Amino acid sequence: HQRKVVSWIDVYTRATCQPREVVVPLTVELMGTVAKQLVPSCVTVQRCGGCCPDDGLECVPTGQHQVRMQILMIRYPSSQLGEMSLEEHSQCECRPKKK
Amino acid sequence: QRKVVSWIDVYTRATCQPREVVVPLTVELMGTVAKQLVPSCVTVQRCGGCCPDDGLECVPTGQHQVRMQILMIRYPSSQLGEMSLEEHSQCECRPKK
Amino acid sequence: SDTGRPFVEMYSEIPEIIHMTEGRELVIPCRVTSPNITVTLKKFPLDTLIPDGKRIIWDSRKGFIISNATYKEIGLLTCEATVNGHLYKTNYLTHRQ
Amino acid sequence: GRPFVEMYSEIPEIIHMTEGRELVIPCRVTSPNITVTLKKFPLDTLIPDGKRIIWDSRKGFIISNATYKEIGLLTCEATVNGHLYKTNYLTHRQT
Repeated sequence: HQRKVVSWIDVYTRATCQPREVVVPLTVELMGTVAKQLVPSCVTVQRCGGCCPDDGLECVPTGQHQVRMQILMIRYPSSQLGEMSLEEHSQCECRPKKK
Repeated sequence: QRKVVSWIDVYTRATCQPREVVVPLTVELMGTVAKQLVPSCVTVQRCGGCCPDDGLECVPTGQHQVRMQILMIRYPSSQLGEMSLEEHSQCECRPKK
Repeated sequence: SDTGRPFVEMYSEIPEIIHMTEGRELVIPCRVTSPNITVTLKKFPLDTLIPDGKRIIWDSRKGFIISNATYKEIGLLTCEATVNGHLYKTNYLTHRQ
Repeated sequence: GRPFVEMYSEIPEIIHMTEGRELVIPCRVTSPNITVTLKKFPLDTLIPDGKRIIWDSRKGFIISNATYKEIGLLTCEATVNGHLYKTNYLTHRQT
């Protein structure tokens, strides 16, 4: 579309403040659960990444929610599923910082 | 909230695969003609996720260089430039050396 | 010829670098030739700004003149115009400091 | 209709595997003309060869001398009347 070289424009929008997938460890809370192993050892969430056009402005979330996602708790005669909830962002926004 | 993301998908979306990471572009040479690069960060495909155990690490099995046009604002009527990075196409869980 | 293009200042593969500051005037100078061309000012991402009084003013020989600009306006503003099916777009990058 | 002997579970079978040893993915089938694929997300897919990877309808997949590649989730897949059926298998080693 716009080169083998990623064009400016396509570079900016791609690297702009939006919610995006970030690997995150298991939550202190399901790290305590009585289980022989926890599968997987990490969960990918959606979080305000990218960057603002300033040192001053920071990419923050204007829309967010807790995701319930089931983790496998290998244990006992039979493994079972446990629910892990954490912070996940849907809407993001580049906003001014704090002092 | 919504619906409980099923384990299959939690696992699916948690394995060693190439995935988009925000790369802040401060690390390199930042002096040019005085000013700042725009954007001041990039998005690039990089091996991520967690492997079955601590024994295995998540490494790339295919990568390439990405030339990406970057604008450097400054003096005077400032000019547009280039940079290359390491994008990952395929990954895998390998035992740590 | 290419005559039929809505936008006076040609090109826009690289946006025009416009200096601005919060609280003061912002001019997105995407002036068209013919008065009656439908131009829609956007702002990456999905928030379009529509003319009125101060907070947005349309001018054919000038452009979108924003009184009391904010951070909401810092970055890539795109001017769009569809002429005979073809969607022309001119780009403008703002900043401070 | 379902090709795999064990009814589907959200919980995969746990297997205590070890490298260099024999690994069995015990997804035996109910009928004899079924082409069962052993898949491994992301996209790794183990193609049997008759020796190193052995398919058998009354036992499943048999892998003499398991590797690190085999640590993680292994999914037996089968298509019956278009309907894709999968049985997930989690393998792990000590430590």
